[PDB]
Amino acid sequence: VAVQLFRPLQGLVLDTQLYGFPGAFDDWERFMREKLRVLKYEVLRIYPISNYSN
Amino acid sequence: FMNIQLISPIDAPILRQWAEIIHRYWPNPSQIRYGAPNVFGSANLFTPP
Repeated sequence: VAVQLFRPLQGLVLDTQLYGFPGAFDDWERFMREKLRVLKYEVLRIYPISNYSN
Repeated sequence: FMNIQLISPIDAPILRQWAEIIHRYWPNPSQIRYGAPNVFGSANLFTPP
């Protein structure tokens, strides 16, 4: 019935309506996984793992 | 605009589609040959005669 978030994800501070999260947990997982992926690459584009990994 | 994936197909369906279009259908530049340099030479600077 609810999820506990860790780090990152401790930044969810705006109206719930803005995030557009689905209501079922198993669907939520997918939704999150996908978006988080996109972001990941966005990060790696600026900070290549080859040089910033540590 | 460059990484379409940042546009939510759920929270922003139309806007996304508009982008996909701009990308896949914006005109493709081309070229055509003109002039006769054996007599007029060529005023072209950054492109070939």
